This record gives sequence, structure tokens and C-alpha cells, in this order.
Amino acid sequence: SMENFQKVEKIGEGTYGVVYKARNKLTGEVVALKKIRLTEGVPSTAIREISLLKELNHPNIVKLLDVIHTENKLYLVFEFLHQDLKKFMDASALTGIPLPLIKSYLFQLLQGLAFCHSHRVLHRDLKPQNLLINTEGAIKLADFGLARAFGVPVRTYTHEVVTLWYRAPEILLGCKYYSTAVDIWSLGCIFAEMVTRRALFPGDSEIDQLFRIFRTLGTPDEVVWPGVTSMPDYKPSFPKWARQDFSKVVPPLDEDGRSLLSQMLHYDPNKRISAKAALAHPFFQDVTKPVPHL
Amino acid sequence: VPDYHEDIHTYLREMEVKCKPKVGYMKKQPDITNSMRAILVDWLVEVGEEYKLQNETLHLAVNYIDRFLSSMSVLRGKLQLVGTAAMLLASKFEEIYPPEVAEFVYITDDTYTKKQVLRMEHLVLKVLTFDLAAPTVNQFLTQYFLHQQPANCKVESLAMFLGELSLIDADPYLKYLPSVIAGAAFHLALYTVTGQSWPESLIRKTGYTLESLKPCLMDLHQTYLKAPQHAQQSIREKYKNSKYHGVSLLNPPETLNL
Ligand SMILES: NC(=O)c1ccc(Nc2nc(OCC3CCCCC3)c3nc[nH]c3n2)cc1
Ligand SMILES: [Mg+2]
Repeated sequence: SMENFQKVEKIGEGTYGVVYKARNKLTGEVVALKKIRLTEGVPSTAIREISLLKELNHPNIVKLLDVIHTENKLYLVFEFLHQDLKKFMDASALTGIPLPLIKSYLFQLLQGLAFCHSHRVLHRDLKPQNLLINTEGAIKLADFGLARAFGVPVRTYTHEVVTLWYRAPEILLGCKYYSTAVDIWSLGCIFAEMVTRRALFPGDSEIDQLFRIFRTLGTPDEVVWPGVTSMPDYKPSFPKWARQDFSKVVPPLDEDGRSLLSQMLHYDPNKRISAKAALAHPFFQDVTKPVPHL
Repeated sequence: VPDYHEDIHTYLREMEVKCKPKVGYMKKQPDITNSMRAILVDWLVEVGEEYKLQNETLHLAVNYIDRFLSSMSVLRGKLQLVGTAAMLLASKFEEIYPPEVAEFVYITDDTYTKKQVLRMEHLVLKVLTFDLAAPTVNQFLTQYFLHQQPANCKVESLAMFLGELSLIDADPYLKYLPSVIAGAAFHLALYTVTGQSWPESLIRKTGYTLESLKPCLMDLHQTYLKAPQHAQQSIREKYKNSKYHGVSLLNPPETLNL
């Protein structure tokens, strides 16, 4: 089955499995092989990822090329990308990531996210480690092991969801229904982080996360977010911090930027901008596709 | 989130077609019958109740069973194994906490071993080419419900209940798409309970009219009228429960007056 691949080096460990870079001996094509040693049979994370990735075919969604399915092992053959945002931003250490490259990745990521959401998929674990970039200037959503197909309207799904720094206030406050708006929030956080190159809400616990968010955006009340004070994990004792002027939240950002970021980090999931709608934001009027210094 | 409702609806209707089981398959099944399938489905319902599984899970499971059986001929003694593996797959896909494999072995009164359930799971996966995210009558109804004014818990439960019956009988329901059964279901529920019809907004939405749904509506209406007498009864019992507002106890309309 694996005759044609030559392992080259181990890439890392995601939600499940282990990923290796490898090349196809007959074609030349470099691939990421996610290996799943096969208890309880095929893990639901592997079942969702494959079933969902097969449907998601988009230039900004990492592409599943093949599934080599064995009795003891299951292998996912993915298109190979060169690095992750996280690795890149730490490399962008000094330079900083230039606005045009930021705008581009953001535009692309909104594209890949729009497509997921139009295909009833929540990704649920967007964070720089999971966003992969190539040498041509493309960026792509990866690791759909946390993903899930949703229904309309949504019902309750796993509460235990999204890396904490990127996790929406509605998940933190225990809302019984979350939707596509969690992924947009993640992406908001990432946008801020390409800019400042540091995580916008690096909390070490749930209450820590909430408070950091509240310090930045204001403690939400019923006015800014109808329904909040009745949320299972909301507390009347929450300090009431004033909202900051957004220009202070990401100083390098100009008017359109701040505007876009604020709609991505709207508290009220229903008012939070959709990926689709964000594509037409003035922030993007001059969007091109620079290749990054790799 | 109506920001995507229509992208999704359109997609589900493209996908229901690609995900449709072959309408002719039982005729090509040497050893099993519609009747043995209905028994199997009726047991799946029960399993669903016993582990408090989502209705969506049941429907998915069935979908996998029909599609698997569309190319794989199975001996009657093995049909339950297909069904067990399919429910374990549907659970892994759809549920927050899926019942563990042992729980699936157990509910076959150990008709089958762990290893057996798990090699079947692998085989359904291959026959289905991991394509598990199939549209169901459930995903359609749930969209159609958005079109109530005002919403009506009884209608919803009644819709759910009839869509559910439709899983039980391959003849006739294997020749209707999810989207259509759901349509007939919802029209039938709405009418039964409230006297209203398929709203103009769902015509605009789905492009279906009463006229298009008639064929299915006639079948379904008969299934409704005859349900108390069917060989399989698990859905009827399920739908007496307070969670579905006891709608199995609602009397079917005597006529539909189309
Ligand atoms: N930083 C690095 O060193 C690097 C990274 C990633 C990388 N390329 C690549 N990696 C994948 O999984 C990587 C995993 C690792 C752990 C988090 C989830 C993603 C892929 N899955 C599908 N295509 C993939 N391509 C090349 C170099
Ligand atoms: Mg036969």
C-alpha cells in the first residue's frame, strides 16, 4: 500500500495520529502522511476529518488526496505545505509580518472558512499551528480532527472545544448553542496576532481567558450582548471593565483594519461578522497575494 | 445563522442525490427482504432509545445501511452485524459521547464478537469510501421548521415521527429523497395538528409544491393511518414520550383533501 512513499521526516502531532513529510517515489509529489495506528476501532476524529475533508475541496483548505486503509494502520495522504503561521510569525520575529501579507492570509483564511461554513462545517480549532502556508503565498486551514458537520439550526455539540487562547466568549460562558461564529473569533484573534505577533488573549484558565477578553473589549452587558447575564457560566460578580479604544488593541492597524477586527470580535455571535461578508470589507480593497520571505 | 442557511440547503440537496441508496437493491438481495430490514431498523430505534442517541444518528445509520446493501449482498444472519457497525459509525460521527464498542457487542446479546463488529466497521467504511456526512430527512425537517409561524412543538414532533416511520419501510420510502420525505412529513404534521399546508415560503425555498409531494404524501399518509397495525412498533412507543410531546397518540387525518 505504502510502497510508493518514502518517509522523509516527522512533521508533528495534531489532534490525533502523527504527521510525516514524505514523497511519492513515482511522481515526485511531496505529501504529508497522517498515520493512525488502529480498543474502539476507527476514532471519531478520523471519521469526521476524512468524511468532511473529502467534501471540502477549496484552494485554502488543505487537501486530502487519498486514504490508504489497512487492518492495523490507516493513512491519510495530504497535500504538503511548507510551514505553519506560528513557525512563520516567530521567524517574522524581527521583520514583522508586513500588512499586505497579513491582509492576504486573512483574505484567504476567510475564503477557506466561508467555504467550510457554506458546507455546514465547523472547524473548531483554528490557531496558528493549524494554518499552513506555502512558498507561493497561499495559506490553508488544516487539522480537521476537531471539525464537525453541523445542522440548521444548530443543536448542542461538544462543549469541550477550541484551544483556549482562541476560544470564543460564548464557549467560555457555556452557551448551549455555538455556531460558525466561534471560528470567526478564532480568526479575529489570529488577525490581531499577525499584527502584534503576540497572542491577543493568552489566558491560563477559563476565568483568566474571560477576564483578559473583558479587559480588552469591556465586560459585556445586556446592552452589548442580549442574553449574557443569564448564561450558565456568567457571574454577577464579574468585574465590569470598561471597553478599550480599539486603536489601542492593535496600534499598527489603520481604520479599516480596526473595523474588520472589531466585527470579528463582536461579543454577540449573531452580530459577529460571517466569513462571507468579511470578504467584501474595505480592509480588502487593495488585497493582492505576496509571496512571503521563506 | 441565515448567513449560510441557503448555501447549506442547496448543498444538502446536491449531496442527497449523490448519497441516495439504489432504489432497486432488495430485489437483488438473495437472502434478505424488506421485512427483515424493517425488523433491523426497528431494533436500531430501540438501541437509539436505550443509549439516548440523537435521532440524526439513527437516520445516518439507516442511510449507511441502505447504501452498503446497495452493493453488498448479505446473509440474513449477518444483517444485524451490518446494522450494528453502521450504528457505531453513525454514533462516532454524530454523538458527543458515543456508546463504547462493548455496548454495541452487548446489545446483540453477544450474537457477534468485538472483533467482528470492528471488522464490519472497517468494511462499511470501505464500501461507503468514508463518505459518512450524508443528508437525512432530519436535516431537512429541521430547516423546514424555521418556516413555522409560530413554531409548534407538536408539529415538529409529529414531523420527526413520520419521517422516522419512513425509515422502517424500504417499500415505498427508498424512492423518495430525504428532502421530499421531510416535505411530506412536515406538510402532513402541520395539517394534522393545525390544519395548515406547506407554506409558500417553503415552495420558494425548496421549489416543491403540494403537487410535487403528493406521490410521497399519499404513501406517507397511508403509513400514518396504518402505523398502529404495522409489524414494527418501536417508533410508536418512542413517540409517546414526553420529550416528543406524545404525538404518536395524535389521530391521523382521515383525508388529506389534496
Ligand atoms: N512547522 C513545521 O515545521 C511544518 C509544519 C507543517 C508542514 N506541512 C504540513 N503539515 C501538516 O501537519 C502538521 C500538523 C502538526 C501539528 C499541528 C497540526 C498540523 C499537514 N497536513 C496536511 N498538509 C500538511 N502539511 C511543514 C512544516
Ligand atoms: Mg430479496
